Amino acid sequence: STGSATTTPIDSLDDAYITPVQIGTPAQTLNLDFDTGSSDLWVFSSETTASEVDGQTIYTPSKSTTAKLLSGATWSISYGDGSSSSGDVYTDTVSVGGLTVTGQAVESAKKVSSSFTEDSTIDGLLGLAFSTLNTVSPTQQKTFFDNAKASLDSPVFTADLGYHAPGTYNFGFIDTTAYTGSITYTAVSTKQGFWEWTSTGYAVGSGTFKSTSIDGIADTGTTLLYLPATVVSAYWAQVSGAKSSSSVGGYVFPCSATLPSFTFGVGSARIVIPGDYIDFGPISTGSSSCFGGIQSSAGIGINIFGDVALKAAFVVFNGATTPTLGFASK
Repeated sequence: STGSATTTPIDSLDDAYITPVQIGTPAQTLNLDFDTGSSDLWVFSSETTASEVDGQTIYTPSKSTTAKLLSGATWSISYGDGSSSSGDVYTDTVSVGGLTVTGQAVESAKKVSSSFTEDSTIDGLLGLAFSTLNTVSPTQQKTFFDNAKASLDSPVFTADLGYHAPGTYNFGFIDTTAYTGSITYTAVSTKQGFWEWTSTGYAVGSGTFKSTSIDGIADTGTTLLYLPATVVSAYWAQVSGAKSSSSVGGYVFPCSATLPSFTFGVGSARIVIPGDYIDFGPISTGSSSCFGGIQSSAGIGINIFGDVALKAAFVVFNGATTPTLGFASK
């Protein structure tokens, strides 16, 4: 089997992407944030504290003839941005782009933090990291991809995120029309539960490529590109007036600037992020200070190849017995 679903930016900045997901019988369609940096499929629901729901579409298990309470199971998750959610668990039928999994753990939110409530466009998350990170207790649950894998034509999914435009998540096949050149594959460590890999270096604009190993994770659920402070300083030093602002929380730059591109290495191959992809617009409405899309990872503990980097590529998440990542230009 295969599936194919369009993923759409939630706003004009590509802060995140939503993909429609069918849950239950009859189908209830929710727009979920596919997150290769976490491993829980959780949804706003009929159980979510009413004051914490503000415009989201909710899953109502009592209206699904295939929903079953997973008795005793609870979940609770905290994300790198400080947001969080928790609740109980049902199993139900879940379909993405025509690919159906029966018995998928659907984690129903009883509580969500304010950032979730405040984002009316995201009805929940669909985790695509390794199932060892799943938070369900006392019996850890499998991701949608893990459950689908055996049925897929090939044990892979691909992320093709658009810049200010829709893109595609495919399951079970590699669309050879969706990229240019060849796909370069690179080793993955699953030791931390992430799609963790080592970039071979970087360049700023038309500058020379610096060969240096950068360990990080491919994370569709993180907006920006978080890299070591040395690398980030080298990038922003090429932008007149750019500076790191402790009050804003990162590098800012004059909105009048033209940003240089940023290249990262995948083995001997190179992925070029155009300068425009690094512009996240005014820090506040009407400001002439703009927020940078490349930021330091120094306070995180890990480097994160988020959407800024991934949307410059066609990315293969290869879930073979030994997982690997593939990157192609597009």
